[PDB]
Amino acid sequence: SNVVIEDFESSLTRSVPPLSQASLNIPGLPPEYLQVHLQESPVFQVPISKAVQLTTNDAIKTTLLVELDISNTDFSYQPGDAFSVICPNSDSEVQSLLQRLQLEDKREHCVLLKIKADTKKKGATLPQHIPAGCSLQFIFTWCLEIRAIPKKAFLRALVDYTSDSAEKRRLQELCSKQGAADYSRFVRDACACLLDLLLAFPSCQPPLSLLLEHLPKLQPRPYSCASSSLFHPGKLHFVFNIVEFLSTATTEVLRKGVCTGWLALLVASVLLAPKISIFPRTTNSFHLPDDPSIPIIMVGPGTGIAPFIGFLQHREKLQEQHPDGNFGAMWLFFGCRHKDRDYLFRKELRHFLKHGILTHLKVSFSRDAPPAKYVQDNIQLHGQQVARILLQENGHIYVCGDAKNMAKDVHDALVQIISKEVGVEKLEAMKTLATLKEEKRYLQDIWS
Repeated sequence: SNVVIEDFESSLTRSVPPLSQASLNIPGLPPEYLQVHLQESPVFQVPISKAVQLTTNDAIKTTLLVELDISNTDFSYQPGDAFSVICPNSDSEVQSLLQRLQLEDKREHCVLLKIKADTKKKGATLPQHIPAGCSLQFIFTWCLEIRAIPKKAFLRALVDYTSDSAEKRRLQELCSKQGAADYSRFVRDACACLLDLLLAFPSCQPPLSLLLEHLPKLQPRPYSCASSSLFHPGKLHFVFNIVEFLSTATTEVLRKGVCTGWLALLVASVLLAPKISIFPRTTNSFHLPDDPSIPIIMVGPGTGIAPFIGFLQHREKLQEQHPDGNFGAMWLFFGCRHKDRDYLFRKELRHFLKHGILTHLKVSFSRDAPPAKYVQDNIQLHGQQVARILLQENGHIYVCGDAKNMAKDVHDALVQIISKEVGVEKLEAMKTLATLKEEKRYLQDIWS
């Protein structure tokens, strides 16, 4: 059976009218500046000691808990801290890209970089994220975000290395004024990366120097500390969903995130310890109050629960040291899709409640058939207690998780709560929350 495409079908490689017949306003070509020669020749490395799948096998998103052994380091952390993980690109992706650039057989050559004597770029400097003299393999694996969506100026540069007339034309369309919609749809929304484009435009043969002028730094990914060193001394836990998304890939439907895809591969045999390189974030503010008598409210749907597991572990240990202490209330608003699939830490939370560490637990299930569906609905149902904690009892509220929408939804809920509870106008309520934030009693750790 043949792949047969009808005349009306547009795609990354094919426009339809009007764009296909349009006069193009094409951006100016970026001035090349890099000269490449291929020469033949406070970071902590910590083992992964444990990994646990927290979700059922049929959960739409797979959530993992990973334990790192920090015992042979001088690394320290407090609950709510974040740290950065240094991750590589997929070996298969790096191989495919080097193969496509006809560079696979030079993968062990050292990349020596200079500025071209004859460049028309002012202020041209060597990219700081490409270590001078490292192997091509090393640079593609560890230094370059090969997943990055090519900008219009990168597409513009690739026009000049594309020999097929229709393919060159399509790339002109994709970087032009007139091709804005097609770029947004077929490149940006589609999450297309360089390899995807080069496979889609087989006649595009760009030089390595051009890639190194456009591919950005491969950034480390931060994770939140999901444990207390009081509770698991010498260990550090973190929790993450494996990211999976639809892309331009022709032979694969879902692509995994760079860091979470790698972590999942690393821990397969632990689920000869695998090791990863991490480093602390110098500033961290998402912390328990110094005064343990102060009541707190934690709002952490899905994996946003992560730092709060660390807060609760910390308080368990603090309480063990000092029974009879004046310890403030601890409220958790947790949300997930299905009680029977992704109710993270269900047993541990039960433990915290049983022992009087967690004062109140309010869990919402957004996809179970019927009741509060999201954390914001449950917060509203307990508005009186929430208002009193924040406004009469000097309390703090913490909101963590991947959605910025979640953060806005929680915010708007609190606005409604303060208006109704104190009986002030929506505007005074909004300014109260802003003053709460200014005083560091309303804290956010938002992940996207």
